[PDB]
Amino acid sequence: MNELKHAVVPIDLQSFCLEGTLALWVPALENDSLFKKECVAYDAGVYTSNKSKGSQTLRWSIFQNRTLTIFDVSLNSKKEPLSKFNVKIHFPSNVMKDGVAFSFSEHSDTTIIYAITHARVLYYIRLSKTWFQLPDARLDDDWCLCYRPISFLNQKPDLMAAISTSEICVSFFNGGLTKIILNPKDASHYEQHIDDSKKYLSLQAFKADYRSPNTIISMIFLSTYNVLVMLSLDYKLKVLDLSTNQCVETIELSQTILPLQSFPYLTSDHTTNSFIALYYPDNSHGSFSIYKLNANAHSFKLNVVIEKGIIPPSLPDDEFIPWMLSDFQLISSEGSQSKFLLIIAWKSNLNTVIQKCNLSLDQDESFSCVWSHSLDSFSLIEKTFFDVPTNMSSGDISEIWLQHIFAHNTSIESIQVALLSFQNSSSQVSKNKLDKFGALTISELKNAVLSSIVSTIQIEPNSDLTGYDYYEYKRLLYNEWERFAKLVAYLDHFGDEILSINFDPSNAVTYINYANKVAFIRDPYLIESFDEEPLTKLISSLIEGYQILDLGRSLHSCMSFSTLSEIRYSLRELVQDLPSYSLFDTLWVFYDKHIYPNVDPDYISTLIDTLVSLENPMRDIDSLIQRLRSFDIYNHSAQSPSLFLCASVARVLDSILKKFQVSIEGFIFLLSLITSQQDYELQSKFAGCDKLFLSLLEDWRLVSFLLENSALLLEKFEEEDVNTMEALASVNTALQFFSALNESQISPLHATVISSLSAIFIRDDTENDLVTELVEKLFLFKQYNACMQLIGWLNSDPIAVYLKALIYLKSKEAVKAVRCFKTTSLVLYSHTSQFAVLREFQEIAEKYHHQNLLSCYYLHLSKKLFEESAYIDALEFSLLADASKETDDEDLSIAITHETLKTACAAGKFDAAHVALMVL
Amino acid sequence: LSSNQYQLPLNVRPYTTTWCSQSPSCSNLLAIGHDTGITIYCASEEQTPGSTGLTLQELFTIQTGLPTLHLSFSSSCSYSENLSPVYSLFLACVCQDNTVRLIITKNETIITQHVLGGKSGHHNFVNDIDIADVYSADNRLAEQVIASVGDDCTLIIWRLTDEGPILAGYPLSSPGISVQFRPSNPNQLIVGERNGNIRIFDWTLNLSAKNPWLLTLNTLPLVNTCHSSGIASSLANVRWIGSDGSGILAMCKSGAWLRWNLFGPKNLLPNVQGISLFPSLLGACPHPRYMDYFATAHSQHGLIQLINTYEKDSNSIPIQLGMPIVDFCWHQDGSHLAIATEGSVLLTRLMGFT
Repeated sequence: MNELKHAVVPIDLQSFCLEGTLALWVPALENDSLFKKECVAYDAGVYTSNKSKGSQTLRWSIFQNRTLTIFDVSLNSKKEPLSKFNVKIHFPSNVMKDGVAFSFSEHSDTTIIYAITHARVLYYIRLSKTWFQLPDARLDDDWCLCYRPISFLNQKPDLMAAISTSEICVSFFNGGLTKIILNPKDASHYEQHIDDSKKYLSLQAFKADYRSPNTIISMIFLSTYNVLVMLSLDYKLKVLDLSTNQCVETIELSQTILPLQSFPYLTSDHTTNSFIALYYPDNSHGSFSIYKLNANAHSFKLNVVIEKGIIPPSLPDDEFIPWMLSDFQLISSEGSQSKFLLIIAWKSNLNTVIQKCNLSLDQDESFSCVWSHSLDSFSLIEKTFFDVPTNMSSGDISEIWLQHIFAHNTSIESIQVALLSFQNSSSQVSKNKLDKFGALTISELKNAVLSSIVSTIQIEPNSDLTGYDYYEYKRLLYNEWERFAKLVAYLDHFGDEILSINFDPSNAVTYINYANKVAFIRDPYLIESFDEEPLTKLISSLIEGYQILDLGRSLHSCMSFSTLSEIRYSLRELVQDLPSYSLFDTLWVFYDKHIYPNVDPDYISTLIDTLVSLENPMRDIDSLIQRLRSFDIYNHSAQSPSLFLCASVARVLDSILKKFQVSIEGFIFLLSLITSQQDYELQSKFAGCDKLFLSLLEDWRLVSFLLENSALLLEKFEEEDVNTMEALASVNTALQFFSALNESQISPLHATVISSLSAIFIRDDTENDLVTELVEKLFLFKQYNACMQLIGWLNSDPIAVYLKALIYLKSKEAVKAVRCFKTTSLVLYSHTSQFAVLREFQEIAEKYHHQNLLSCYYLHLSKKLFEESAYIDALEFSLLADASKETDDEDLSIAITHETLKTACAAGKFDAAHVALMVL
Repeated sequence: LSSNQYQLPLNVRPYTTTWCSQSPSCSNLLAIGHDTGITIYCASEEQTPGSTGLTLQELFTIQTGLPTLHLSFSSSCSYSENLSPVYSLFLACVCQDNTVRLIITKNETIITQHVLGGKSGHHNFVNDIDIADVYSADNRLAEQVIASVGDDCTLIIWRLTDEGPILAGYPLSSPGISVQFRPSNPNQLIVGERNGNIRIFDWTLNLSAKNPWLLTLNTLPLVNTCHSSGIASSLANVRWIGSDGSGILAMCKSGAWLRWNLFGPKNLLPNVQGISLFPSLLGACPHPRYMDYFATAHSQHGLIQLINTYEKDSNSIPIQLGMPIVDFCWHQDGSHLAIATEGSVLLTRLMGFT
C-alpha cells in the first residue's frame, strides 16, 4: 500500500497567529449539575466539530467540560481573511456528556450556531464575520436566544441536525423527529413523534438498556433543495422531505446481528454532493462497506437508487485492539465521474489510524480501489540525548532541554499544567488553577519555567573547601527535566486524541480534527519516502544508487549526539569562514574530523569494497539527485491568511530537519569514501566531485539557515502601525518566508510550499542567496534583535555587508557597523532589485543628475549617521564624500560641502586644523 | 560637587579608558585608547582645594597608528628612576584589523609587540579582552595570559610563556560580549555571551594524557517581570565583585541588574535583583572598595547613575554631563571617577566616599 502523513498544529501557535481571545457568557439560571484529577479533566474535547459553506469562510470548534471554544483556520483570499482572534464561550453546564449540541449553518455573511447543554436547553448564537475579523471587544446586539421548543425533559435528545437558518431538527431516543422554527421573539414547532416498543415475549428477557424500535441512529442532510436521509433502529432506510415533514421513502435492509453492535457518537452516513453513502461494519468481521445511493428526484416524487455492495477493510488493527470508526466523509471529483474518494478515521484509545479509499470506475461492475495507509506511533528521542552537555556549542544544561520542548513543537497546555503543578509544593488546585489561567503571555512563560526549576533543585556543595558538586547537579538536572517531560508526554498520551473529519468545498482540502490539536493530511514527499529507509519496501515497490542512499542513512544514524553537535558547530563555522581556504583540500580534512567518532576500520573497508565496485558513481548521483527539483507555478499571491503561515512553519521544520539529515548523510559519505588511496582519487578514473560538493554545501547552508530561522518567534507592536503586510503583523517566526512565497488542479498549501522549496533549490539561476534576500526584507519590519546572530551567521556579500552595517546600527554598537560601512562600497546602486533600501541611495544618486562613483555613497552614509543621532562618525564620513568626488559637479560638490557643514555644526568650534586630522 | 576637565588633543577621538587598578605600583596611571594609539596620564594630589584633591597630569602618548577599542593593563607594569624616570608598560588591546595585540613599552617607545589575528585569531569582530599574570610555585613570571571573546562565537585563551606561545580556542553558544578573570584566583574566569549566558570557567583543566568548563548562569529568564524588561534585553556586561572574587554582577542593555554571591548552604535563585533608570550600553563598573556599589551610564545623554545592591541607593545620580559619555572607570581610591567623552576626560570627586 501507499502511505500518508500528518501535519500537527500546536494550539499555542494558533494563539500566536491569533492576537486576542474574547470570552462570552449567556444567561444561566436552571442548569443541572486532587491535582492530577483536575489536570486530566482540565482539557480534552468531548467532541470536535468543523464547518464551512459555499460562500467564503471557515472555522473550527473545540468542546470542553463546562466550556465551549472556537477559532479561525481558513485559507481564503479576501481583504482581511488573515487578521484573526480566538473565541471562548462559557456555559452554565457542559455541552452534554454526549456528541450532540453541535450545529453550524450560515445565511448571509454571518455564522449561526445551534447548541445543547447537559440537561434540557437549546442555544442559538449569531456571530458576524466582521466580529471574527475585528480585534475589538465590543458587540452591540442580541447575539443569542436560548429556547426550549419541545419538552426535552420528556424525550431527551440524542441527535441534532440543522436544515436552515431559522429551522432545525431534533431526534430523540423514542424515535420521534421534531422540527424547530426560531425567529427573533418567536418559535413555532413541528414533529414526527413516534413511540415504539408478545407481551408475554416482552415479560421475560425484557431487561436491557433503554431502546425504541423507531429511534434513528444517525441523520444526514443534503440539499438539492430540502432533503434528509435517515437510518432507524428498525434498521430501515427512511428518507425525509422538509416541506412535508414526512417519510418520503423507505428501504428494508435485513441484518439481525447488525443492530447488536451499538456505538457512541459516530457518523453512520455522509455525502459528496447530490449522492450520499453510508456503511455498516457487520461487527467483528470489520468488513464495513460503501452503499453510495443515487437519489434521482422526480417531479412526482423523489426517487432512491442504491448502486453498490461492499468495500473491504485494511487489516493492521488486531491484538484485540478495538478498531472504532470515528467519522468518515465521502468526496468525489466534480470534474468527471472517473473516481470517488472516501476519507475514513479509525481510533483505538489514544491511538489512531487514518485512511482514504479511491474508487476508479466507469462501466466496470468490478472494484478498482487504491488504498492509502497511515501510522501513528511514539518514538522517544528522550532518554539518550540527555547525558552529555560538555561542549558549549549548546552549553550549560537547562537551555538545551527547553530547546528540546521547543523542538518538539506539537504539545501545548500540557506544559502549562505541568509547570504550575510542580511549583505547587503540595499546594491545591482550585486557586492554583486560576493561576494557570492568568499567565497567558508566552515570552515570559519560559522565564517563569526556569525560575521555578532552579527554585526546586538544591545544589549540594562538594565539601572540599567552599566548593560545589556540579557532578550531582548533573544527574539532578537530567532526571529532573526528564521526569518533567515524561509527565509532559503523559499529558499528551492522555491528550493526543482524534474525533472527527470534515471536508471543505471552498478549499478542497483533506481536513482533520484531533482533540485540541488540529492537523492535516498530505501525500508522501520524496524525502519522506527515502527517509523511511524502505529498502526492502522499495524493492517490494538504469536502476542503481539507492541502496547506497539507504545504507548511508543507516551510517548517519550510526553516529552519536555530541558528534552531531561538533558537526553542527563546525558547519556553522563553515558558513562564513570556509571560502577563505583553498577549496578542495578541506575535503580529506573533514574525514580527518570523522575518525574521532567510532568508525571501525572494518566498517570503513566494508564500505570501500562497495565503492571500488561502483560502475560510475558521480554520473548517476549528480543527475538522479538533480531530478529532485520540484515544479513551482506562478509564484503570485493573493492576500494570505494565518493557518497558511504557521502550519507551513511546522511542516517545514519537519521537512527541513529531515533534509539536514539526508544532506549531512551525503557529505559524510562523500568524504568517508574519498579519504584513503588519495593518489588513486586524483587519478581521475572516477569523474571527481568537488564542484557538486560545493553546490551541495550551498544547499546545506540554506537548509540549516532555515532550521535555525524557525526558532526565533520575535515580534512586537510598540508603534503598532498596520493584506500580507498584516501577515507580517502576526507574531510567529519563519512565517514571513512563507508569506514571501505563497493552483490549476492542486490544493493551495502544497503548491504554496512548492514555490518556496523551488526558490530554495534554485542556485545560480536566482543569482542571489535566499538568506540575503530574507534578512534584506525582514529587517524592515521587525525581528531587529534576532537578525544580529542571524547577520553574524549570514554569508559575506555586499548586500549582507550593508545589512551587517544597518543591524550593527540598530543595536547602536557603532564601531563594528562603521567598520562594515568602511570596508565596502556600492556598485549595486540603481539596480532596484534590492528591496526598500536601494531606493534611498538611488534617489541620492539621481539628485546629482548622474551616477558618481563614490562620494555620493559616503554622503548617504553621513545622512544615515545623522539618523543614528551619533554625529561624530558623520564628521568622519562627510569628509570622505567631500574628498573622493571624481565627478566635479557644481550642485553635488555644493550639497556635500553643505552636509559637511551640518556635521561640523554637530562638533566644530574655533580651532582650524583640528578637524583635518581625525578619522577612524 | 567638583569636577576637573582635561582635554585630549582635539584630533584624538577616544574609544576606551581604564585605570591600572590591576597593579598598585602604577595605580595612578590612566590610559586612553584612540584612533592612533594609547595615551598615558598620571593622577596626583595637588594641594588643590580639598574638594577634588586630585589632578591629572598628561604624561605621554604612545602612537600605534590605528584605533584602540579596548584596553587592559597587566600587573607587570612598573616604574623606575635614573637620577630621567622610566615607565615599563604592558598593554593588551584590540585594533582595526580585528587583531588582538600585546604591546610592551618603555614609556612612549614601543619595545615589543605580539599580534594574534587573521584565521588563527578571531574570525570576526572582537568585543572584549582581559589580562592576568600567572606565576609558578617558585614565583618567577611563568605565563602572561590574555583572554578574548568574539562575534565569531568563540572564547580564545592566549598564553605567553617562557618557552613561547600557547593558543587555545573554545566555542560559545553565542557571540562573546564580555570577559574577566576572577580576582585572587587566576585559575578561573567568567565569560559573557550575547544571548544572556554567563560562563564560569577553569582553563587549567587539561594538560597531558575530562571535565566541562564549570558553571553556567543566565539572566534572561531571571528577569523579575514585575516590570517587563522589554523584548530585547541583550546582556551588556558581567563582572566579578570582591577581592576574593566572592560575587557576580550582571547587567543588561535594558538596565536590569542581578547579583549572585560566592562563598555556605545550598542556593536556588539569584541573591538580589534590580533595575537601572536608563539603558546601560557600556554595562556596569563595580566600585573597587564598596561591594554594594556600582555605576551605570546613559551614554547617549551623558548621565551616570550610582546603584547600591541592597537598595541603600534610592537613585543617586552624582554625575550629569551635557554631552555623550564614551567610557568610564573608578580610580582605586574609590571616591574619584574617570570619564572619557568624545573630546575630553573628566576627573570628578564624590565627597560621600572619602
